[PDB]
Amino acid sequence: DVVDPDIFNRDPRDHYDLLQRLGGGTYGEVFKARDKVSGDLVALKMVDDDVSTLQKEILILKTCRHANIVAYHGSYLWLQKLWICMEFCGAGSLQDIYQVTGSLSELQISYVCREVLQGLAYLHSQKKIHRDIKGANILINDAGEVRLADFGISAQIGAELARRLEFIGTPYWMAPEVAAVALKGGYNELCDIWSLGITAIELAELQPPLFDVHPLRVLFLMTKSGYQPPRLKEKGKWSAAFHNFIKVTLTKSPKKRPSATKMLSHQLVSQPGLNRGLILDLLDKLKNG
Amino acid sequence: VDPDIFNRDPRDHYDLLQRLGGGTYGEVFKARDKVSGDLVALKMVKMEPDDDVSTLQKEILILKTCRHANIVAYHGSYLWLQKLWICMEFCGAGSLQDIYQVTGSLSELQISYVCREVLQGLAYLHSQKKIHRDIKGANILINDAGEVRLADFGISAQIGAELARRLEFIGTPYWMAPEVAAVALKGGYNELCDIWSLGITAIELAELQPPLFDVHPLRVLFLMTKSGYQPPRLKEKGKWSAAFHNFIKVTLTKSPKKRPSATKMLSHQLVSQPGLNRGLILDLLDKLKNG
Ligand SMILES: Nc1ncnc2c1ncn2[C@@H]1O[C@H](COP(=O)(O)OP(=O)(O)NP(=O)(O)O)[C@@H](O)[C@H]1O
Ligand SMILES: Nc1ncnc2c1ncn2[C@@H]1O[C@H](COP(=O)(O)OP(=O)(O)NP(=O)(O)O)[C@@H](O)[C@H]1O
Ligand SMILES: [Mg+2]
Ligand SMILES: [Mg+2]
Ligand SMILES: [Mg+2]
Repeated sequence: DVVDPDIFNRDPRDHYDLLQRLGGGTYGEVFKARDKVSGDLVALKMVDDDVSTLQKEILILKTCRHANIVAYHGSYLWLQKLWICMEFCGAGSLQDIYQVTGSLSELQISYVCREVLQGLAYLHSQKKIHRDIKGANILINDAGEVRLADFGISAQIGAELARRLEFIGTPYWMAPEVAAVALKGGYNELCDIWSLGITAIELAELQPPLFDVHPLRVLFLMTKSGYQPPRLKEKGKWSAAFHNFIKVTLTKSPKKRPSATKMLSHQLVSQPGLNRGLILDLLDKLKNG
Repeated sequence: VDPDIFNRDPRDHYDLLQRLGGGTYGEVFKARDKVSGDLVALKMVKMEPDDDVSTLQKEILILKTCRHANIVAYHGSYLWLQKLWICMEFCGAGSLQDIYQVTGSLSELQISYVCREVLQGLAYLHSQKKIHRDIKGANILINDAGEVRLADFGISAQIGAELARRLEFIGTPYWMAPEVAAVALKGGYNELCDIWSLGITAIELAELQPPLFDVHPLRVLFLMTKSGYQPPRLKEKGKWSAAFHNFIKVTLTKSPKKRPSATKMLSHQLVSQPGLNRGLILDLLDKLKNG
């Protein structure tokens, strides 16, 4: 693969002024930027590995045109950096937000869950897996819209699915669980359903479950026999519908965990009363009081 | 790779004799130590430039840090003209596959002794948090004394190198589904895959073929993944005791959740039998040189 034809071979700063760092992890920064001619605001993401495999994130975002997935504007290849130009979501991520406003209301969490689920149903119908669903990767814009973002790890999934079936060993002596991994990989899209369940707890309690425990310990625990799916800490603050939502999304067995589409029929996210005003309230609270 | 690898021609230390095998990516030679006269096996591996060396490091290192009788012994390594040479213990009878392709199917007692010795090797490995991942008759070597040695940690090395490499870049785990977490730590299975392969190997030793060997490989992969695939059984019910039938049944437990560990299997009736010794394989080797 060579760099996608639609990518711009120029310096993004020829088109945009950089105003502020919006964050980004250890390896790449996201900038609030402004179009030098239009005056329109965008977000520029500046994303060893491989150029042709790193750009998979661009392809994913570019081929997504759904109201619950962050909108793609364009991409640049300049010197030692790949840039993604996307819609600027003014309130940033849900994590950015709740770190200021505190825990979300149940109705607000319900609304986020519904919108994430719609994004996930879209993605999964295209045989895409997000693989990194969490507060920090769900963005809110000024119109109170909920947008999935950060398809870096998703790009690793998509890259494997475009390629043929390659093997390590011989099947006849393989254990059935070795066979499954070798064939289908160790997981599928239903892993996003679990992550959403954890995200809902995160929005409710400002931390994912077991956050204070060493990561490697958590990883070892999750792989033990008899791992207990997480629950909401305070049982009284939340409705039975919410407890049930958490319960089924956090179904241990991938074969019995409900799909995004099935989850969209769950009572918690089909509540009459779920509306964008819930998010506009959050944005007001973020703004002032 | 190894920090004690010899960057020199192995032929400075050994005279090469016969070819003993080799899949598609190299060869194995019987060799003689020019100083001591002792006989070894030299496994040669081709190092092509798009093959990241991390795999080959892992293999030697797995072999280097194993001290157990039922694991083929490691002596040293040579890097010469982009060829990796692994010097190891010479097992003059070759592999169980090499042997049964001449002698024919093994007796139940002979299979029991092999299983015990492998389970001793596997128990040790899993106590080193290592997985062979390639247990099969071609990878079980027999020396002239009738003793059993696990070998060929090539696949183990590959999977191992991949995992250590991916571990570094797997981020925070708190939002991961257990199945995602399982993949992160270890490719989505555990050491109990070795017990399954041994069970298959016992059937292979009994019938000269693994189950479904007449079925196309990709189809077998497919069929095994499908919910409702039923574990194999020995073809003939009457050639084998109930202890053997149960050994197969219990090692070939589909769920990696209820499949017995190595050490648990060592207490199984079939391998805890008195009368299990290298004499049983010496019998097989006798059969190999006459009738
Ligand atoms: N389009 C956007 N509009 C507004 N804020 C954004 C936008 N994209 C990202 N951000 C913010 O900047 C962060 C960038 O994270 P992300 O897009 O996941 O890139 P990343 O390199 O993968 N960082 P990481 O979270 O470590 O994976 C997000 O968590 C938000 O806080
Ligand atoms: N130490 C040894 N002593 C005697 N014969 C050996 C020894 N090591 C290997 N052999 C023989 O040579 C073969 C070498 O193959 P092996 O080392 O198992 O894997 P490989 O051929 O290098 N790759 P693969 O195709 O996956 O088996 C064995 O099956 C034996 O027949
Ligand atoms: Mg992120
Ligand atoms: Mg990311
Ligand atoms: Mg082999």
